[PDB]
Amino acid sequence: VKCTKARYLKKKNMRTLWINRITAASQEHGLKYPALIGNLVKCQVELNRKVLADLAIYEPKTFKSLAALASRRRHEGFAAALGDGKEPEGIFSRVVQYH
Amino acid sequence: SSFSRAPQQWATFARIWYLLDGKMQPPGKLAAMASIRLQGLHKPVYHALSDCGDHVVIMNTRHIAFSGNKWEQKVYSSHTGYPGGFRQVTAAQLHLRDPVAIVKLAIYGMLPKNLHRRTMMERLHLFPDEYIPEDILKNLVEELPQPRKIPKRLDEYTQEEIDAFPRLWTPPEDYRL
Amino acid sequence: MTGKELFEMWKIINPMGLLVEELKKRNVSAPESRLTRQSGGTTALPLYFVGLYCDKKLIAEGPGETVLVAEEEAARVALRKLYGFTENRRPWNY
Amino acid sequence: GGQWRLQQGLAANPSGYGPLTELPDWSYADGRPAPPMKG
Amino acid sequence: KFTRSRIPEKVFQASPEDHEKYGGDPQNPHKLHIVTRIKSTRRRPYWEKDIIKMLGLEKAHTPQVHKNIPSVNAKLKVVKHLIRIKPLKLPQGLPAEENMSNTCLKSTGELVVQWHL
Amino acid sequence: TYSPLPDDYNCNVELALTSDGRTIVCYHPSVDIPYEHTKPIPREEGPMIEQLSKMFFTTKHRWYPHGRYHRCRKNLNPPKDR
Amino acid sequence: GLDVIRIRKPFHTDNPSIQGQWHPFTNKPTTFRGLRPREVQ
Amino acid sequence: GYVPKTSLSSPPWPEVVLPDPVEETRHHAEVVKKVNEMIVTGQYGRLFAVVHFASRQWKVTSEDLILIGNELDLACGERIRLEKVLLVGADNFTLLGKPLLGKDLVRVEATVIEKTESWPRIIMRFRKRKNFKKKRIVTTPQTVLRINSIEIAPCL
Amino acid sequence: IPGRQWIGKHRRPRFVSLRAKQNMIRRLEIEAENHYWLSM
Amino acid sequence: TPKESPNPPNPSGQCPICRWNLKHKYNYDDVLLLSQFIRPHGGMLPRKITGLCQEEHRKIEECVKMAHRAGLLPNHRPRQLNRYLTRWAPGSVKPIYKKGPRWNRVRMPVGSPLLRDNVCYSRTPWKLYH
RNA sequence: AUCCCAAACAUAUA
RNA sequence: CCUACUUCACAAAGCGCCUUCCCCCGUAAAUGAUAUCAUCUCAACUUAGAUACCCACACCCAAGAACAGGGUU
Repeated sequence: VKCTKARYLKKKNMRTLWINRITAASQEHGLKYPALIGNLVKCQVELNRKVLADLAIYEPKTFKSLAALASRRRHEGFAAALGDGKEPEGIFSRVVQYH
Repeated sequence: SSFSRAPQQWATFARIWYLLDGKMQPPGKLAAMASIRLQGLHKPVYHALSDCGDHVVIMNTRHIAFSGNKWEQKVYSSHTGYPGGFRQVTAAQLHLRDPVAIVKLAIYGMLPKNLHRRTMMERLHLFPDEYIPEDILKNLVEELPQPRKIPKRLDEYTQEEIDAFPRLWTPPEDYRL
Repeated sequence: MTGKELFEMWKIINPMGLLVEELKKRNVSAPESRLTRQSGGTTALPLYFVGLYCDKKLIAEGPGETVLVAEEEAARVALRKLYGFTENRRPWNY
Repeated sequence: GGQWRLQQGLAANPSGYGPLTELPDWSYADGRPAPPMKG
Repeated sequence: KFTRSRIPEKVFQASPEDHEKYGGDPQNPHKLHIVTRIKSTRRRPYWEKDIIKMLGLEKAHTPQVHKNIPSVNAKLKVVKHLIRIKPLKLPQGLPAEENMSNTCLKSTGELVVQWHL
Repeated sequence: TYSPLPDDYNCNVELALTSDGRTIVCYHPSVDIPYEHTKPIPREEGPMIEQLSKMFFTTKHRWYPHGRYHRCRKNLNPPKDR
Repeated sequence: GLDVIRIRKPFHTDNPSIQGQWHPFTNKPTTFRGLRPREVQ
Repeated sequence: GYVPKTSLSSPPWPEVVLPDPVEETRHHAEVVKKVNEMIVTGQYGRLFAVVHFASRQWKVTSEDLILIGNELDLACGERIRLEKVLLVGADNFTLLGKPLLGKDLVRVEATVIEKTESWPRIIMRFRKRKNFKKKRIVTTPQTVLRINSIEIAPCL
Repeated sequence: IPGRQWIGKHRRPRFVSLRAKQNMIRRLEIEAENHYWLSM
Repeated sequence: TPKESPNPPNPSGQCPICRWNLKHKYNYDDVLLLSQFIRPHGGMLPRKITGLCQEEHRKIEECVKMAHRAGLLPNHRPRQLNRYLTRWAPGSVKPIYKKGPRWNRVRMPVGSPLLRDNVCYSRTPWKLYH
C-alpha cells in the first residue's frame, strides 16, 4: 500500500526539489524565483521545472541567459506600469499569437 | 571544464567557507542566511542525502541588536531534569552569560529537525568579537552582505548633507535651548 | 570511444612535460601556473584551482585537493584543449 | 503563471490548446508525416 | 430550516453601468451560453446535484453550450454559484459542414473556424 | 556589456530578438579569469573519533562501526551511473 | 536482452554537459590579487 | 514636485531605465548577425536541445538515450525526427523559442532501439476493519530512443 | 478551555486571512458576472 | 540658527510637515528631520513654537524617542545593549514568562503605532507586533 | 496544579 | 569521623563529636520634556549590582555484590 501511495509523493517532492534548485541558481544571479518563472512565462518561454533545474546544474550560463532575460522582462513590466498614460510596449513584452 | 572525472566531482561538491559580519544585525536575519547556507540550499546541486553543507563563520555576535524591546522581553527556557530546575532567563542575561548563544539558538531553531542538525551546527563557527583564529581566517572565501542596513547617526552625517537638508521651521528670535 | 574521455584511453604520466614539449614545438614559452580559486586551505578537504597561463592569457585551469594535483590536472585540461579533444567537441558524424 | 495567459487570450494551461499540443510530435526521417496522436 | 432559495428578480435587472462594464449589448442579446463548472457538487444539496447532472456539467472546467431560453436560465439561476457562464460570441458566422471538423474555441469566449494546427 | 542588472559579477550575456519576433538569441561567451586577479603558487579508540570529528567537522556518531545486519544489506556491486 | 528490472533514470546522457558542470565558483566574482576576505596583504 | 531625501520617500529598489528602442533594435540586429556568422562558419561544438517529445520535456544531446512510457507504433531501428524543439544551445550561444523553433533552424533526429514493457508494478489498496484488500499488477509499455544528431542551421 | 476546543462558550475564533478574503472576492465577482449574463 | 528656506513646495499646508509634502514620508532613521525638532537635551520642543499638528507632533515625538533608544543622537545626551524601534522604555517592560498557546499569544511590540499610515513598499505590510 | 513552548523577521516592487 | 561517653571492641554505630560561605540585579535619590514652572525615567539620563571538588597473573585492603579501585620497596 505504501509502494502505491508513494508515487504521488514522488511527483510532489521531486517538484519541490526542482523548485529549490531553481531558487538556488536564481538567487545566485540576483533574481528570486517568483520573478524568474513568472516573468519568464510572460515571454512565452514555456519551459518546465525539470529542464530549468537540469540547466542550473549541467549548463550554467544558458541558465544565466534565461535569468538575464527574466530580469529584462521584469524591468520592462515595471517600466510599463510606471507609464502614466499611453506608452509603446517594450521589446520583449510583445506577445506572439497563434491560431 | 572538460576536467577528468574525479576532479570534476570534487569541484562540484567541494564546500566553501563563508564569513558573515554581525555588528548591529538582528540575530534572526543572520540566522536565516546561516540556515540556508549550512544545509546547502544555495547550491543548485542540493539534496538532503548528498550532504552538501557549507561552512559559516559569524563574527561580532556580541553586538547583535534585537528589535523593539526584545532584550527585556524575550526569554529562553531550559530545564535540567532535576526538580526546581526550570530556569528561564531573559535575553540580556543570556547575552551577558555567554554572548554566542542567541545566534546559536536562532540557527538551531531554523535548521531542519533531523539527525543532520548536529553536523550543520558543528560546521557553524561563532566568534564574539573581531578576533578569529588564523587557521580559520585563511580558509575563508566570501563575505555575505549585511542584511540590515546600519542607519548611521548625526556623527557621520557630514556638513554637506546637514546643510543640504532644508531647514523646515523658523524659531523666534529669542529662545532658551 | 564515446563517453570515454581522452586520457582514460591514452595512458600517459607526467602531463606537464608533454605540455611544455607541445608548446615549445609551437614556439611558445613554458606556461606559468598560478592560483585562481582557493577554498578551505588548512582543512583536510581543500579545493585548489590552478590556472596555467601563456604570457598574460589563460589556456586552462583545473581543480584538485592539492595545488600539485591541481597543476597536473590543469595540465591535462590544457593538453586536451590544444589537441582538440575536449568534452565540448562536435560529436562524431555518423 | 496563468492569469496573465488568460488576459492575453491563451489557454491558462500550456498543455491545453496551443503550439505545444496541437502540432505533431514527430515525423519519419525522409519527411513523410506519421499518423496523428490519439489525443 | 434550510430550503431552496428564491432569488428576487431585481437581482437580474442589469444596469447601464453593468452594460459598460462587461461586454454589454442589451438589444441584439446573445444567443447561446458557454457554461463551465468551477465548484464541487458535494457539500451542496441534492437538487443542485441533479441540475448539474441535467445541464451536462459533470466534469469541472469542461465547457458545455446551452440556449439562452428562460427555462435554462431558470435552471442556471440556482446553480449559478457553481458555474461560470460566458457568451459564445461568433465574430464570423457559425461553421458550414465542410469546415466543421476544423474549428476550435478560444478562452475569450469565441468559436473560430481558422484552426490550422 | 549592457548592465540593467550588473552583468559583471560573473560574465556578460547579450540578448536579442530575431527580426520577426519568433526566436530569441542570446550570446554568452566564456569570460576568462584575469591574471592580475590571481595569486602565485606557494612553493586510542575514543580520541580517534574525537580527532576525526574535528578534522572533518562531522559529529562523532557516524564513526563507530555497524553490526553485521547493517553490513550484509549493503550492496557490494552497485549499478554504475554513466 | 537486459533484465526487465527497474530503470532508475529515464535517460543515460553519456556527456551530460556542453557548457561546463557547476562548481561553487561559477557565478562568484574574483578580487584584486586574490584576497580572501578581511585580509590585508 | 519635490521631496527631501529620506529613507522611505524614494523607492528602495534601484530604478533602472530601459535603453532607447531604436538603438536597442540596432544592437539586437548586430548581435543576431554575430550569432549568425558563428553558426554559418562552424564555431559551435556539441549541442543540447530541450525538446517536448510526446509527453513532457527532455534535455537531449547527441548519442544519448531517452525512455518514453508508451508505445510509438514504429518498427525497430526506424529513423525519426522530433519536432517541437524549444531550446538549442552550444558552448557560446543558445536559442530559445517563443515557444517553439521553426523546423528549419533546428533538426533533431532519433532512432528507436528497443521496445519493452516496464517491470511489474503493484497497485494494492487496503482499508482497516472493512475487509477491503485489493491487489493488481500493472506493466506499462515503454520504448527507448537513441538521439542521433542535432543539426542547427544558419537561417536567422 | 473545557473540552472539544473548537466549540463551547470559550471557543477559539478562527482568523480571516487576507488570501481567504481575496478568494471570497474572486468567487463573488464571478457571481456578479453570472448575474449579468442571466439578465438578458 | 534654523530659518525657513525660500522654496517650500506646498505653502500654507495643514502643518509644517504638510508644507513640505512629507506627512507620510518619514521613519525613525531620518535623523535630520528629527534634529530640526529637538532641543539640545534630547526632549523636543512645544508644538506651539514649531507649529506642528497634533498627529504629526505625536509622530515626531515617538520618532525622537525611538531614535534616542537606538543610539542615533549621541551628541544630544542630557550632559551596553543596542536596539532599534524600541517601543517601550526598557525600564518598564517585563519578561514574557508565560506566552500563551497558538491562539492567545502575547508578542513583543516593535515599531510604533503612529506609523501605520507610512508608505508601504513590500506587499506584506509592516508587522508592528512580533 | 511535571517544563516557556516554532526559530525568526516592522520596507526590494503580489 | 571515632579521641573520649555510650551498644560493642583490628571495626560498625548514636544518644557523642566537628564544618556549613557567595556581596546575588529590589528598591529610592537627584537634573529635566513634550506640558519652558512643575514631575523617580510605559523619555532621554549618574549610583547603592562565587567558588570549591575530580584530572597520570597471584596476595592483601581502611575498595568491593560480580567487575572495578588502593598497596606488594
